[PDB]
Amino acid sequence: NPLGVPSRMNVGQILETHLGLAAKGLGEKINRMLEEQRKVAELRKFLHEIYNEIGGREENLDELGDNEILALAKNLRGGVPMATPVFDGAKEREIKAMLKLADLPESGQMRLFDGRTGNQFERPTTVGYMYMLKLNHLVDDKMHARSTGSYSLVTQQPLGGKAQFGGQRFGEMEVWALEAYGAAYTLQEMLTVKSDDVNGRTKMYKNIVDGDHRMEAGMPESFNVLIKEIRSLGIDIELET
Amino acid sequence: RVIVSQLHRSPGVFFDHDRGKTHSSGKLLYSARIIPYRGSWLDFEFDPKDCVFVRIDRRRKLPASVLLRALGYSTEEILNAFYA
Amino acid sequence: VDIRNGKGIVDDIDHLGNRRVRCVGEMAENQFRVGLVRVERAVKERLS
Amino acid sequence: VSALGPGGLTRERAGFEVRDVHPTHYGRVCPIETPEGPNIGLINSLATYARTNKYGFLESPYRVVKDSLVTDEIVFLSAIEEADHVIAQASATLNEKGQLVDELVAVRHLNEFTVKAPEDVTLMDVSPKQVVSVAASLIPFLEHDDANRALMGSNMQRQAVPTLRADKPLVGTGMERNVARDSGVCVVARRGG
Amino acid sequence: EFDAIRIGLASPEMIRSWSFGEVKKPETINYRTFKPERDGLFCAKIFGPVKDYECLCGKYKRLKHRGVICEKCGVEVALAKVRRERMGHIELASPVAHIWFLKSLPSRIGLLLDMTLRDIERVLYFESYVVIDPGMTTLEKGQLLNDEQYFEALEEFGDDFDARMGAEAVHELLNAIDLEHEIGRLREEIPQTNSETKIKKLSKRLKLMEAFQGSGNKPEWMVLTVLPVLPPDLRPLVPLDGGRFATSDLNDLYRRVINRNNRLKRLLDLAAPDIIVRNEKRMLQEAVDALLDNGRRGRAITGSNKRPLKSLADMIKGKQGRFRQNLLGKRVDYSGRSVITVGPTLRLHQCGLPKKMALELFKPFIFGKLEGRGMATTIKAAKKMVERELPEVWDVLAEVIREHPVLLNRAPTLHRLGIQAFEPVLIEGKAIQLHPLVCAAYNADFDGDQMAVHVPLTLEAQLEARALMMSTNNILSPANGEPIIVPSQDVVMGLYYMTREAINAKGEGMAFADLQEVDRAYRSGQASLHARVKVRINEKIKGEDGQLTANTRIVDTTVGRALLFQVVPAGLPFDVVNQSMKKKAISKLINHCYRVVGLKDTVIFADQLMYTGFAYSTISGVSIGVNDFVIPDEKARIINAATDEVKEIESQYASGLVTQGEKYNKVIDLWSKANDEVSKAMMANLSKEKVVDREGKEVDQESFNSMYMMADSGARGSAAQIRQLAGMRGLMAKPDGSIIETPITANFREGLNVLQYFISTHGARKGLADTALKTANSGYLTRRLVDVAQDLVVTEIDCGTEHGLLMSPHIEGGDVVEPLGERVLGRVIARDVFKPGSDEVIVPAGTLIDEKWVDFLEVMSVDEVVVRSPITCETRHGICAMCYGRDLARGHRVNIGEAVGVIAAQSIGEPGTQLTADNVQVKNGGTIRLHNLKHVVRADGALVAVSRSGELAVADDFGRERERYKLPYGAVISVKEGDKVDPGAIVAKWDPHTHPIVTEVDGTVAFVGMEEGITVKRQTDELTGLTNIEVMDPKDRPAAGKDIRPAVKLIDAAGKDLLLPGTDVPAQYFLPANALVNLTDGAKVSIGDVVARIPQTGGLPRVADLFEARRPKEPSILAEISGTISFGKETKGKRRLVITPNDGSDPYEELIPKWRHLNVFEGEQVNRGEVISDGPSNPHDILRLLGVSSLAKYIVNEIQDVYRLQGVKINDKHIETILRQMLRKVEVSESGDSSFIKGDQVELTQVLEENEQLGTEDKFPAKYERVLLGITKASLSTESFISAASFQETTRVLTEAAVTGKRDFLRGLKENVVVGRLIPAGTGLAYHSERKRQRDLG
Amino acid sequence: ARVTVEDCLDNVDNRFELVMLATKRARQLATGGKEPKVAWENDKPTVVALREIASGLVDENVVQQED
DNA sequence: TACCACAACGAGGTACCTCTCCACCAC
DNA sequence: GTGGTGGAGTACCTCGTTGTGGTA
RNA sequence: GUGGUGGAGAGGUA
Ligand SMILES: [Mg+2]
Repeated sequence: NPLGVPSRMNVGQILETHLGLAAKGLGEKINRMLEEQRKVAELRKFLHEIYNEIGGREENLDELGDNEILALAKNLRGGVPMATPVFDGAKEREIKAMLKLADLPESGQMRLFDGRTGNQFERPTTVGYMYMLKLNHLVDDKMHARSTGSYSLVTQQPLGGKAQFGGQRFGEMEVWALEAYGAAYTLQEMLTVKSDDVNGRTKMYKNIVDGDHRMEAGMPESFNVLIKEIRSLGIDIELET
Repeated sequence: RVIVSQLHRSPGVFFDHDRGKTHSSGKLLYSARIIPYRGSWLDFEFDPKDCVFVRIDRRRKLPASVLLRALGYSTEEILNAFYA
Repeated sequence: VDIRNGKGIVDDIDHLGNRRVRCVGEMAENQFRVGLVRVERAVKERLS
Repeated sequence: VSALGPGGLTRERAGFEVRDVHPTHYGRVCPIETPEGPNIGLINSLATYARTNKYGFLESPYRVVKDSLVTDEIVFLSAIEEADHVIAQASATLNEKGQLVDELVAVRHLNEFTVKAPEDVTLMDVSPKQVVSVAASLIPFLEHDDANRALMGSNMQRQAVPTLRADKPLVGTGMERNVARDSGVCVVARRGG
Repeated sequence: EFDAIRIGLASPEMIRSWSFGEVKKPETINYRTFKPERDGLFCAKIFGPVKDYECLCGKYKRLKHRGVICEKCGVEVALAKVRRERMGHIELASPVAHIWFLKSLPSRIGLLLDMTLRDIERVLYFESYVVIDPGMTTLEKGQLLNDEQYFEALEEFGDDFDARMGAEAVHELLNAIDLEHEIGRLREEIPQTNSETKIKKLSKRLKLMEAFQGSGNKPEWMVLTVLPVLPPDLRPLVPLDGGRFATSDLNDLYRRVINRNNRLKRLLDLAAPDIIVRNEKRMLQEAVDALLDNGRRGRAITGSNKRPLKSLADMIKGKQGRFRQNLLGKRVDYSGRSVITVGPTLRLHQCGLPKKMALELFKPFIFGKLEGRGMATTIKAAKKMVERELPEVWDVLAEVIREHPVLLNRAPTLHRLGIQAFEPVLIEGKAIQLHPLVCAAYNADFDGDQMAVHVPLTLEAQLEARALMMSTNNILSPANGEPIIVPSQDVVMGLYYMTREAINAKGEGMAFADLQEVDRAYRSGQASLHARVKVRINEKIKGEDGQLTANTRIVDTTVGRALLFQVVPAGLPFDVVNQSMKKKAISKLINHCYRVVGLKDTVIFADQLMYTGFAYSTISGVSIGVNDFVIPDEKARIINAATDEVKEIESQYASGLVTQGEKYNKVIDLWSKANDEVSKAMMANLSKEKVVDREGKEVDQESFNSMYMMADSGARGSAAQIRQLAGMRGLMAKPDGSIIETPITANFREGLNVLQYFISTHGARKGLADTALKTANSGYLTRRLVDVAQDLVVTEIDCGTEHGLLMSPHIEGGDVVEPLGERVLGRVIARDVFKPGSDEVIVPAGTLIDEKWVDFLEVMSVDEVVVRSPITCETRHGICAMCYGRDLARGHRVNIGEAVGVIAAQSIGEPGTQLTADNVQVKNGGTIRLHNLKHVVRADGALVAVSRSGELAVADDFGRERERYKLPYGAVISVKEGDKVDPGAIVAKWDPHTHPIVTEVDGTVAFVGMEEGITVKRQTDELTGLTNIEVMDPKDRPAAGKDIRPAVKLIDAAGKDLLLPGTDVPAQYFLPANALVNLTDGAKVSIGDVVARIPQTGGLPRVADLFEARRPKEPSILAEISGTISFGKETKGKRRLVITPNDGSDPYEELIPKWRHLNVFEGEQVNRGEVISDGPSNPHDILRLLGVSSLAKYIVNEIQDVYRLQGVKINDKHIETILRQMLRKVEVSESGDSSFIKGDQVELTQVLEENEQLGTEDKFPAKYERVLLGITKASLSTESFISAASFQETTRVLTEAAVTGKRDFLRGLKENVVVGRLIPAGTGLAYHSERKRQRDLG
Repeated sequence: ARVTVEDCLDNVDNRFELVMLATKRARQLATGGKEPKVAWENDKPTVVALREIASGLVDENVVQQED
């Protein structure tokens, strides 16, 4: 999405894409003179032309033609690896000169063709080769899902780990968001019978498999746990019935 | 496993004059801290009413005169050495 | 008293000079020293 | 290089001073490679040319420059000793004999940034990359990306996954050879043969 | 059922009633013998059976008798779960003091015993005795003494003087308290002394005694003789693989205390030495302390682990500190999560769903359906097919999914839109497909966000989701009626690109009979997407309700807009799409369509519009390349000019002519000006960067640079970001906040030097570091807000009160900040609305203001209206539906049962993350009007206004004040009231620069006491800069001149004594130091002469400070009562300026210490509401003096200033609702039915006053003062203790409940939450209503 | 069609009681004690109940009498 | 005797994922 | 394995209330 | 007629 560029002010994507397009163009080009069975002299002189252009320095004529240049061309056929330092790196005009050397459109943009309608997009677009990575955040270890399972012995509530087949915690902000809606039956349901009701979970299982959704309310055991510990704190707790 | 290099405060003396609302006034040329590589940290507080308080790391504010006397300097010899 | 009286300037903890980076050797030696003093007090209690 | 742990500030004593970059971090601690989140700035990374001192402080490399000529000698300097010297940026006009031809050259006298005259400079940096981290040195065109995106780019670079058949990046920073050798994953010739 | 949860103290008798045993063995289950031990921490004799329905020897394995207790197997056979309810006690060798009632900030026992906690701490550790039954002896009950004194007292007295030591002494004190006698003595003593502190202490003593007596609580229960034990299941020890066991901390604490109790008993029965026995008593006291709580005194530690032991208070606090995870968090079954994925082929009401998550979640539904239709007979077969996933199971899975709404929420839910319901659609994958329009509400980008899913089970819950939580239902933000399901970046880009115009494009100027013709031409490719064309169109207009008028009209438009209009529903004019269609325009169009056409058609339009925007953004080849960033050619010249100028300035500074500080400001000003010039030039270059030829002459037009559409369309980016991208980046700021004196001349396309990157790193790290702390602060603030306002719910339908808030457009400054109509939208009126000519009822009564009504008000010249507010709506326990305006998420009025408090709190707290003078110069041409102006015309008619209160309003030709200005004291104004003043005129020519002392009287004054050196000094400046006499300072004066104060006796020109109106004394104001008396003594001064001249944050912290109403360090010193002011007596150090009101002279006027500068002028009008000395504005004194509505207005304006600074828009309804929650309590002055002074709910006061009116006496009615409470303070002072218990201070609030014996009727939201009952609000309102009906009525 | 949860919400002007009556109607459907006076379009009891109330053919009197 | 410096208590964001690692003694 | 259990090493936030012993 | 997770530490994601 090009729209992600202007907000997050990182132009490196665009410059990298242009330079990678140039690199792939050069790789394809040398691939074609390699397929054209060009003599080593043509390859050597073209490579020197590449390496005399702007920066760094060439070292050819110290490499044996048939061995070193041919091995280098065979390796480079997939695209010339550019080396740009962090701040002593490639200038824009250098990329432009390389692009025009790569016989690619100067502005680094071309009009593309839609792959379904076949209609050319009216404005030329930026294409090129960008070094894309894949992070250790695959969904295969992210997709957890729980219907029912073991619960904590103290409070009969689902455990919290995808490893433990746990259920997400409806945090205190979530309940605020629920009560912001007038939805209270679902709030009471998720609070009592979906979690922390020994005599409610079994019976709503019965109801669901019977196709009824009645959901007798019940009384959470976590609250009675609080009651028991407060009583153990030497504080009299009771309900007026 | 790898051990990550810890970046910490180098032991020694450090002088602070950070302005704070503690004095409820303009500013105070605040205390100084001596930090040992191992041991207790001595702090030399500066009272808002132009006074110097000295305390151990886990001790309440005490006047520097106590430390000066404990060091053996006379109540007048220390004054003659420091104030004049 | 010089700093309070205007002579000199206060220190700045921002300077990386006022900070220092340890390395595995330093804390290894520190742990070794701690274990050493424990063994030493044990020996002194025994080898008395 | 981290600041937590024993004898170190906890995440509940964050404040701002420890979590902020200062001019003294130049060339010693990478100012942009640090995890975004609860521990930001607390846990940083050393510069590419970072160097602990005999006393455990950080030293950074610089080339001593004579008023005109840039002497090829190289010295490692700590933050406290950088006070007197006026340090010039590693990139500047040169007369092809070591003479800085620029009239007003950007410098830092006492950790403040301004321009100065070549007759006034005393030290000038080794490489521009001596400021950023190793991961920070690996992003091409880093000069064209904002600091936040640089930080995130380094962070995700830290979390890449080796593919089935790795392919060298067509665009690189030249540091890939150095880091590849320095990591032990590559079989290296102990003796020539 | 049940109700009315109670709180009380533990009576050892009823403790034993609770207990099922007396645990005597500290050890627990035997590892070697897998069994618990008799009298152990898990003894079956006490707690119950290990395995259900079994006895110790297994004598009764049968399940027939479920209650019998076997003979050899004494522990009764019973159900296994009973181990959770059964509790036991420990019999202590000695009574021990409870820590909470001792270590809470007010020491309960010390308060009951009327002396400090130092003494009880001494006695609790057997350090000092205390006299018991002093009788007729020199000793007294309160006396405490040491060992030598104890022996001497025993020798001299012998008997009738019993000295005790320890917690048992405290216990013997407690039952010897004579609560009735003590309460009577305290009541008698309370009025005897008029000292404030002592009467406060006596009041607290009386409060405690009354609470104990009414509660029936016995204070002797405070020091417990026995204590309960936690049931074993709640303190379980779990073993791990390899023979490892993991025991809870409570078990260790119990083992410790039991060990120490056994030690006590066995050393006691042999009469151990007294020192040893008291030492053991002390360690047992410390051990039980450490058990019942930790960290308060000793900070007990576990073995070989630095983590402190987690005592009971840590359990009652729950996880996450005080926000009880088990009680409120409560992880929920039938839940899952995954990463998001944008589904553009999704209708708004539907969302994607992975197959496996669907089959896992709905598994019981699958089982039910499979058994029903018959392919499942046993459930084992059903599990077999679901695990193998036959093609059959997909059919039933799709069927159950078909009409079952699913519930979705993101991780940080900041408002109810953070969690929404959808109708799931099965997809093949592992990611959750999401509707792109809803991402804005969720604030969820697809950069890796994980999205949590839930499913509602009951028909009730599914209907609640579909009818109330469906994404279609919630379109407008609850914070403000602005829509929230709005086109985001890409669809906005597509729409904006479609709605452009090219000067010379293919097919321009040719006409179309219908939109379909336009589509046919464009899809054929023979017509440009954007070319000026004509087309006759069929627009259906709803100008009059009930008849949708259709008309055809030929219109000059572009092709793209014509194509777009086919999507628009049939209730809007086509002209609403003929413009460029930017993001704000799109938002306005959506909001307009919703209020006009409806909701179903509105969402249809939204989906169609998204589809079109996506499609034509895909068609558009919009892309970003390095050539798009255009650097203006003039940038180099501007930079060179700036460099030359700064080099010249640096040379000037080096020469020494320029100082460093001035140079820094000059160079930063130069750089800022250069940056602004560069940005302006580059923006002008980019915007108009388009030259095209239209049949001959070349012309210019709007740019089509891709980044230019990205900026201008508002899809993504900002002008500041363009400035950094294609322009010089400006100044960066040092960590100290100082701007670096050297800027970044380069942009991002140019690349940056290492130094410039280093400084940008300073800035970026500043922002990133501040981000996390801002989020934490916002979270704390919103939690406090939702907790303080959770209970408030729309309960009544119409209070009918005729009080409102006189509410006007935000005019601050010379420009209109907020239009009046926008402020009043969605509200209801509080009185008649009148034409500028009176008696013309425009809007009669509390009629809801709508779009028609706001347009009507705009049609008239309405400027000020009074609207009903929740600060009004005196209804008890709730809020009426009128005084709260229209619902925000609904175009309709609110409905009874809507938790507006929670909605308000979420709305106010959601945007927390986004946070962080001489004369009067008229702006425009308008009629001049004066407001609150009190001044007498000068000799020449200058009309200098020494009055502090006064403002200038420039009324428009219509009559409304387009701008207002505040007139300072001593302001000379060209008074032409009603005469239109040209724009930019300086009508008033104030120039204080000093505190001028006006002279409303005339004549030759007599500066008496003006001693040259002792009171005054004729000190003249250089070059004859002044011919005056400067008054001598009270300290710099002579010893006798220190008391000498100059006094200009008011004499006329001939010698006639002049006196101020109202009060007989002359206007002979004293001439203090630093005054300027340039008028010659004895010179006749005209009216208004200046006698003496005396020369004179933001973000989350600011809003939090406002919501706590904290007192600033030096608040503005305000007037008490209007009248004649006086001068302050600096001799005492506090300026005592007495007030002499003309109607009645009330001398009471406090003395302001001179440490703070006071700008008040003596002998002036006091102006009760006005300010005496400047400073920040305190809230409480506005409440107690200025009133309520004034305070609400000030608070609302102060908060909305901060919010409008960041551009975030919020309706004032929410802040006003919070304000209502603040002011729920009132303080009484003279009750006649309650305590003299008490902060009690205004509902209580209203009920008591109403009862007493038609009651015992008319004089029993109470006079009370309204009191303001901060949110954290107010929430802790709720009637229901449970809510405060779950908020903070759980120890403190629990102790208050215990000592007060509080009973909580669960009549709030959070209480019904924690107990698991239905919400009192929402759909549970009917259930609560019927419950109250059946309970109260029999 | 779909649930007319907007227009029907205006008729009762509550959007809560609507849910209440809807729940009772859907329970009547599930228990089989009544017939859908709206012709089924192959969907579950909740949505047919919403259609029944939206079309205005069932209300508190109708629900009580059918009970 | 009403301010006042000083000390202590009490708060300081949600949700999720990964890893390792868990009282000593002692006849 | 089954009873039995006490201190040298550590101190490095940041407000905001709230209660307290000191002085004017 | 029966169904199996505490705490700490570190790192990471949004
Ligand atoms: Mg994200």
